Amino acid sequence: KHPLMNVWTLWYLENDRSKSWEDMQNEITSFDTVEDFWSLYNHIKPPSEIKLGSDYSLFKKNIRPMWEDAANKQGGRWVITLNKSSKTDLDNLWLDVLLCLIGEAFDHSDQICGAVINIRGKSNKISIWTADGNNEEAALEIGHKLRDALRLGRNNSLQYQLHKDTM
Amino acid sequence: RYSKVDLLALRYSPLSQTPPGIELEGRLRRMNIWRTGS
Repeated sequence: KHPLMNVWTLWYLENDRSKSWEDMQNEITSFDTVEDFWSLYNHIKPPSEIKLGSDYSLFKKNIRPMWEDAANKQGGRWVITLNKSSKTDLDNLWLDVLLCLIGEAFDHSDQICGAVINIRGKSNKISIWTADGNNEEAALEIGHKLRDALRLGRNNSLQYQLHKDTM
Repeated sequence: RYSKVDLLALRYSPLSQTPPGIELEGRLRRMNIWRTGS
């Protein structure tokens, strides 16, 4: 098998009013090779088929998709907003991001924590979480690497955001 | 380490077509994220 540079973990958040936002998140599985990634991806529904209010998340190094996590707390995220994009375009964009992560395409791969996709009414978002928000060199190299790799349209916007509530 | 094409080329390898273990599958089905008729 073809070993990955990092171990990754897939999470699935399902919206449940009775459960806290943190409790909505479910740990599915972990993998460390290319073959084990595809085994998983090929047998799970794409984001196009999961329920509204649900998320997929792929994080490395046993990092939880939460602000409270050490690796995320001082970090931020590149947010991509998608309005009424085709379901096939959405799925293809999600996968494209996954392959950037496990493939470690970014020169500043170490700064990346994981990716998240939100399926919501009227809008769907795909975000890539970074470890340090103060690091503009890393944030921008990753940011530039995206628009070229994702082949993003002019309409779709790519904007960086801190996790921590400060201006 | 891996390009987009490198990773894609291995998508339909025999090992990549391997099903999840029965515990993982049981979990995937329970979340209802298991690919239908897979």
